[PDB]
Amino acid sequence: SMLLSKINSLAHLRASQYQVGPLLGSGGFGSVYSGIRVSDNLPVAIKHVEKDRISDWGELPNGTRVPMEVVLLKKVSSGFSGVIRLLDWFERPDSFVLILERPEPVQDLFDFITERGALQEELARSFFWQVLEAVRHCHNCGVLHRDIKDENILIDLNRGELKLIDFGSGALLKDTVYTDFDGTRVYSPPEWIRYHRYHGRSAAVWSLGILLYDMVCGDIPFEHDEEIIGGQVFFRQRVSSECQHLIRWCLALRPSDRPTFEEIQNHPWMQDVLLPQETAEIHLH
Repeated sequence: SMLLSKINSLAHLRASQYQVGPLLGSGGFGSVYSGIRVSDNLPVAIKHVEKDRISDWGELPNGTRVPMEVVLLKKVSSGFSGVIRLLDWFERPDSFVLILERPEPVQDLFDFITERGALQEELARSFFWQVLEAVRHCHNCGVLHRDIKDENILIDLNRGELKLIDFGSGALLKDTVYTDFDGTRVYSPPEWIRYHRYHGRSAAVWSLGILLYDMVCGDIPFEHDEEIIGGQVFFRQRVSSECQHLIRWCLALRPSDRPTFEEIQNHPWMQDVLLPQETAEIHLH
């Protein structure tokens, strides 16, 4: 179908280009469709955002009123990185339309883990390193993602490159305390469960601990609030002592006890990371 200005642009005798196909393959209910930029046949993802469901608005360099999601995407879509770039957007009477990159072939990290189970530590190290670099990029651009998880990471299977998606829960980065959070219970950091307060960078490091465990174990470590605040990590799979050490450090109960990004990337487990193309050749081809 032709992407037109409005859903009802053809409703009357009175009358880049994008072609739109079906919903992108999903067991969920996201409003993301397969697309093509007609000029150059570039694959895109076409995401719709319903105005009456936007809880967080902001302003562009323009000084123009858009979903916070558009503000954040524009900030991180500068240059090249492990973030899915916003290529274009426009406003409709009752929604916004976002045109995003679409690598081909692609699989999200959740489906990858379903299919392949617990990842080898060399693969987990390449993947985790790439997510750390992508999150640092977001922070340097003044953006806090607030929902880092396997479901929000795309794998570009040919290049071995990871890409963050879905800034729908994110915020402008600040160094002061946050009192709002939109994530699910099994991904809450302990300081949110106990106090409804967190700092952005230290809550991100929590989410990264959950993700590293997820990669090397094949599922997240906690189901219940009492597990999140209890301070015990059980390993169900074989994991190296140095990988266990880094996970337990990221999942410190007290935010101040969590490593900085420098301390994570200088950790013994994080030495000798593969290049993305190496990763694809050994693990994904």
